[PDB]
Amino acid sequence: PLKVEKFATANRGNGLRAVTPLRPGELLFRSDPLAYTVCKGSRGVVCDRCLLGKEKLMRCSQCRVAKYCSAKCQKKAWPDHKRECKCLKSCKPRYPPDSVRLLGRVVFKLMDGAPSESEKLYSFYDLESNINKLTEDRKEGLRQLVMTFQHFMREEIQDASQLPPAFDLFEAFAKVICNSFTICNAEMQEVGVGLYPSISLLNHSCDPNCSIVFNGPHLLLRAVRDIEVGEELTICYLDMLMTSEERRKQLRDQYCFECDCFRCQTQDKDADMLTGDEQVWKEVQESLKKIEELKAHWKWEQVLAMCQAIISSNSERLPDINIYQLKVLDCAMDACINLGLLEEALFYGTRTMEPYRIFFPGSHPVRGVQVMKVGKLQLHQGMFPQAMKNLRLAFDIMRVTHGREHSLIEDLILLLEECDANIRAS
Ligand SMILES: O=C(Nc1ccccc1)OC[C@H](CN1CCCCC1)OC(=O)Nc1ccccc1
Ligand SMILES: C[S@@+](CC[C@H](N)C(=O)[O-])C[C@H]1O[C@@H](n2cnc3c(N)ncnc32)[C@H](O)[C@@H]1O
Ligand SMILES: [Zn+2]
Ligand SMILES: [Zn+2]
Ligand SMILES: [Zn+2]
Repeated sequence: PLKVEKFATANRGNGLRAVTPLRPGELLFRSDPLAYTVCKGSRGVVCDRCLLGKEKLMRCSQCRVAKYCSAKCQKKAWPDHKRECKCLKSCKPRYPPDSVRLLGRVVFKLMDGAPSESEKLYSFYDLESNINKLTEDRKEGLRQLVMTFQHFMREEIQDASQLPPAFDLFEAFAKVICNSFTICNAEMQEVGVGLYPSISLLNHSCDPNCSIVFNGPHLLLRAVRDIEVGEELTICYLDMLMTSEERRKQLRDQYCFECDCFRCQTQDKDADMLTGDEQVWKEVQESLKKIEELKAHWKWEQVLAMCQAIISSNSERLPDINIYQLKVLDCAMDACINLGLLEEALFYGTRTMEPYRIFFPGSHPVRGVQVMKVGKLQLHQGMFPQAMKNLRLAFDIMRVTHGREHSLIEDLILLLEECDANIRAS
């Protein structure tokens, strides 16, 4: 018996609503992807199957593009990699955009695979394409993706008989644009992209009542507020550290809608997000383009050097609640963690704590993980009472956002048991 059901909304297409009253932390749906792939920057850094980094990955001998953490993942990935391997090999120096590799896997799954549990509530066939709202600029880009797909896939797909019935590649890429999910690892680093068609029933809110979290490629959907029978379920499609004008642009460009929520009507939090000298934060926003590019490719030493030049600039500095300053602090913390610079990581991480409390209200998995990183940093440096407070705070958030079905709770319970034994050892 499901706790959620598809319905037709008044003005935003299909959606999902509660069948029964829901409480914070309640598991609503869980799903493997219909199709997924590793992202550009993480290719060769994380396992194509389980999306975990190992220090040394094994490559597929035939294409030498797919890489794996273990014989177990390489062998289990083979049915879903079989046909793309052909194409990646044939096009050896060329690597396709992520969306093209993704759609390749969609087609092979729908052609060769049994009906997917991911499509239980709503199928790839059903997905919104927004084709009557696409701008001419967007259509041109989709036509290029179609031609890229035809080129990449030519070893395996030559005619329409190798696509699902009446499959239209232009429409399929239109669906991919507004229905792709960014898969994050346990540390909330972007590592993959996937389609989860039942989860695509959820409409957007800038102040949502549900949240998704990833455990490898597996997706958990949880309530993060009380929800009444019949109430629409929403998730936030967007990074929380964005102004209403930034959200407007992305929701128009990627999802073809105008957001009517209270936060957009009132520019909620915009003023605080943009405090400090605007010439300084325009420069930092510009620099973040390279910093985030370096981060997506796991280039931690280069990330840290660019962030230090901002955080400890000789020139004017920004308040930590400024969102571009805050993003730099977060990138610097993660770089220090992965570089083993744990004292410097704690300094940057502690500074993000109050801004994260403000900008991630209620129960948000990004804040839960950030607090857990800070508590873990405090535990490794012997600050047991403060670590214990932050690890317990992380648990209060992540019991709602992650839940017992997510492996990171088990890891957090271990830090709580450990840190607690130390306080009681006095
Ligand atoms: O601890 C976690 N994850 C994790 C941690 C917190 C929240 C959410 C997730 O996994 C192990 C992974 C191993 N990592 C070591 C660096 C090189 C790459 C592999 O990173 C870490 O030790 N982190 C870490 C260490 C100290 C303080 C805070 C975080
Ligand atoms: C992931 S799908 C959500 C389900 C979609 N309504 C459907 O019928 O399949 C994303 C699309 O839903 C619509 N949508 C999502 N949130 C919306 C919102 N808050 N207001 C208006 N339309 C929204 C837009 O068409 C968007 O491109
Ligand atoms: Zn693996
Ligand atoms: Zn291969
Ligand atoms: Zn909004």
